[PDB]
Amino acid sequence: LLLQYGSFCTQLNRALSGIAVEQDRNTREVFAQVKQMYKTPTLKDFGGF
Amino acid sequence: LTPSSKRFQPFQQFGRDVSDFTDSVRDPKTSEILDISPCSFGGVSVITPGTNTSSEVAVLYQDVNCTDVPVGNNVFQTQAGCLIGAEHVDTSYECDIPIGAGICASYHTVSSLRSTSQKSIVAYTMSLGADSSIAYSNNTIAIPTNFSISITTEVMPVSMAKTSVDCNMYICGDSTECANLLLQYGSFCTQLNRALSGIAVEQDRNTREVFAQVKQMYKTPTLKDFGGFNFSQILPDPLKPTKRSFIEDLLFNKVTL
Amino acid sequence: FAMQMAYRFNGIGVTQNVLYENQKQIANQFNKAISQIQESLTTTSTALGKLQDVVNQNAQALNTLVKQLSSNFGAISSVLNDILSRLDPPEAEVQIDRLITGRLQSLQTYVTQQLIRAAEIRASANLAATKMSECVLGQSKRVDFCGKGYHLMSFPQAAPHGVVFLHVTYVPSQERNFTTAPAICHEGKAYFPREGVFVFNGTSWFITQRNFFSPQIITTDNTFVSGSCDVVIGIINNTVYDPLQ
Amino acid sequence: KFNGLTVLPPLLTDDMIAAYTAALVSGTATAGWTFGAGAALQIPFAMQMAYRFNGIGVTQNVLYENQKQIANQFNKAISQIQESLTTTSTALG
Amino acid sequence: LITGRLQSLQTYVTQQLIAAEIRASANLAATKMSECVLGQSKRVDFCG
Ligand SMILES: *[C@@H]1O[C@H](CO)[C@@H](O[C@@H]2O[C@H](CO)[C@@H](O)[C@H](O)[C@H]2NC(C)=O)[C@H](O)[C@H]1NC(C)=O
Ligand SMILES: *[C@@H]1O[C@H](CO)[C@@H](O[C@@H]2O[C@H](CO)[C@@H](O)[C@H](O)[C@H]2NC(C)=O)[C@H](O)[C@H]1NC(C)=O
Ligand SMILES: *[C@@H]1O[C@H](CO)[C@@H](O[C@@H]2O[C@H](CO)[C@@H](O)[C@H](O)[C@H]2NC(C)=O)[C@H](O)[C@H]1NC(C)=O
Ligand SMILES: *[C@@H]1O[C@H](CO)[C@@H](O[C@@H]2O[C@H](CO)[C@@H](O)[C@H](O)[C@H]2NC(C)=O)[C@H](O)[C@H]1NC(C)=O
Ligand SMILES: *[C@@H]1O[C@H](CO)[C@@H](O)[C@H](O)[C@H]1NC(C)=O
Ligand SMILES: *[C@@H]1O[C@H](CO)[C@@H](O)[C@H](O)[C@H]1NC(C)=O
Ligand SMILES: *[C@@H]1O[C@H](CO)[C@@H](O)[C@H](O)[C@H]1NC(C)=O
Ligand SMILES: *[C@@H]1O[C@H](CO)[C@@H](O)[C@H](O)[C@H]1NC(C)=O
Repeated sequence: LLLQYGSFCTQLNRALSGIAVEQDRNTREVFAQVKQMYKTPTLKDFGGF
Repeated sequence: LTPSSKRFQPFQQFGRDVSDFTDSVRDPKTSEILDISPCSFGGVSVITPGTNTSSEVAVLYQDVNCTDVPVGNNVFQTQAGCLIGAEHVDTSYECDIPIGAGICASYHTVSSLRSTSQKSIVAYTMSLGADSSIAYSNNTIAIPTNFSISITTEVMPVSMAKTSVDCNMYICGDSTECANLLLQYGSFCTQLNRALSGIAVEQDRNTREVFAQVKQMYKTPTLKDFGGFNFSQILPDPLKPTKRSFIEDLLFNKVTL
Repeated sequence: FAMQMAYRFNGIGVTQNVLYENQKQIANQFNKAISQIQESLTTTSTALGKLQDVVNQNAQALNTLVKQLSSNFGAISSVLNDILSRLDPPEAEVQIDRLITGRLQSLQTYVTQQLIRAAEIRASANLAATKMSECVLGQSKRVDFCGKGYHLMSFPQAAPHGVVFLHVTYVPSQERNFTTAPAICHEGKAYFPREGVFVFNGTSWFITQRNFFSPQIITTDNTFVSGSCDVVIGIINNTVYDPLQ
Repeated sequence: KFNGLTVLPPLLTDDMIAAYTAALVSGTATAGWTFGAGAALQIPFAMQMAYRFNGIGVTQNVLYENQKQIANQFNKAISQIQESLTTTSTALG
Repeated sequence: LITGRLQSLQTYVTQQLIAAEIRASANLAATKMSECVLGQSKRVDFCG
């Protein structure tokens, strides 16, 4: 009967997969705004701060 | 089925979980319970480079404990599953077609099979970026000396293809028996038409919004130079009948339809 | 045009003298950059998928709808006319009802997903108008909104269904270390530099802006006196030249 | 794994996210607001604080004259926010 | 069974798509990163 039905499966899977890739894409945009990883300075304190 | 540890009530036999699936069943011969789970049902996925580049391919199944998938090279087991036909290498790159969970796969010159350069698909854990060094000197400043100008393209969608549909023709398609059974279904396709119509006019307003921020149609300058700077591409050349930018003339063609 | 560029540099922290003294090379590099954009889009590079992708699903969406029509939902005959021809009106009515229900369902699928895409396009396009007003019309001090680094100006180019911005942006380079101190103790009285940072090239100290190394003699106008020397941390000894002296 | 359900782990794991955050903070510590504009350039932190005040509307003299107090209050602030998030809070709600 | 469960999954997918608010929040997060984390913000009330 699903076979008699038309491609609903396909639309559902496509939409949800696009959702997932969208999510990873948002994550990367939000966090990947730096060109070079910077080593964490050994001394945590600066100039009294 | 696996041996069960969490106890049951002595008289109670069957256990159904939060969703009421059977977590365990008490064996009737020996009143011992067995934890019950559904086993793997994977989703087949293919990594494939450019067919121009090669024809060798790799596969991933998410539902894998490598043993529990029938037959691979060194099947590299990740939390995303384990893949076939590639090899884990401890080097790192910028990420490529991404597996996930810290794994990215690239059609690379193998560089490990000596000079044969099989260019085998290889998985790896990504490099977050090129390492950078810096020292905090309380009395040392850094100043740049040389200015540069690099212009970069940004691409932003603004419209929608304005489409419309008749309810009667789509659902029935010219059978008089319809629109009586359909009429029983009330006013459905009425709002199903109104909504799309409103959408259409909304994109039209959006287009006017985005472009028609102008005050007035200022005349395009005759000379294409300005104090030495060159604008020749972005302006519309008076000679060309297109009356649009060389850049836009290229752009209309680059998008494929 | 040179006036406008100079004021725009003044909008970035670099002083007019830089432009009026390097207009030659800077315009040269501008022409170059326009050329590299020309070639970059000229090749078959598809860095316009954001404008491409949208149309694709449109067709795809339509395709699904069309194909769904060929599909029969709980229906022996996909085409209605066979249903009309084949059975008694009562039972044929049941068949027609099933088909109508299913086709109507497909239509709801289409309409809902279309509304959703309309919403996405709305957000993108409102962003488009904002970018139009904030970048092209005016130099924006807001960072990364128009282009990476400090912003000089912008240019639009219409493309099918969308807009393509070009951003003319400023990027410093050619780093150099220098020895610096927060302030200068002149005659037992501290001085603070204004719109500039103190630097030491190795021989004597100087004042310069952030984004173009240009040493100037420390002068009374270039600073202002505030507080005693002692309170300042890391203040150093020097002399401020007084032009009228 | 329930009758057809699957969750896909994120492309980035929490560890690389933390590494990115660490790099961001370190950059804001050392190279200041410039490294967002192209390359990075190193600045003493007192310099950057004074520059930021001159951005806001007071001259650098005030900051340098009162560096100790602002440092202390900044430390106390990070302390109290540490305590607040240490306490069960609805901030994460 | 098919009719009901299909419309049920359909409803789930629709609600999940109604994702858009998360995306908008993400974009505002990206701007918040770029504009305040990477430099001073003369715009008032955007950051703190
Ligand atoms: C930034 O560096 C470039 C690269 O050398 C400089 O460009 C050349 O500079 C030399 C001497 O400075 C000139 O003789 C050449 O004619 C320049 N060629 C080009 C294509 O620019 C540039 O001058 C440097 N920036 C500044 C402000 O001097
Ligand atoms: C402005 O730039 C355009 C494009 O680079 C120049 O036009 C080119 O001129 C060369 C030299 O004659 C030709 O080989 C190209 O075919 C031209 N291209 C186009 C699109 O016209 C133009 O000469 C420049 N003008 C100024 C004043 O610099
Ligand atoms: C460091 O600063 C000193 C002081 O100004 C510079 O020396 C001067 O350089 C100019 C450049 O030709 C000369 O006209 C002056 O006569 C020099 N003055 C003295 C007292 O020698 C020096 O060039 C600077 N060096 C660097 C690397 O910046
Ligand atoms: C700047 O110069 C002043 C005046 O020379 C210094 O103040 C005194 O300098 C003498 C040097 O002969 C020291 O012995 C004293 O301890 C200093 N302080 C007094 C008299 O209160 C000052 O130390 C110099 N500062 C720097 C950074 O060079
Ligand atoms: C189940 O029945 C067999 C057959 O008599 C017996 O040997 C075994 O002990 C029983 N197991 C129980 C009672 O747990
Ligand atoms: C896969 O099976 C092996 C062998 O039984 C086991 O050691 C390992 O923990 C399993 N990994 C899973 C279930 O993720
Ligand atoms: C100058 O800067 C470079 C960074 O390119 C650094 O490696 C070097 O140690 C610095 N030298 C001094 C004396 O500050
Ligand atoms: C700067 O650091 C050096 C070495 O770390 C130290 O000797 C000096 O006292 C410091 N000066 C200031 C003003 O922080």
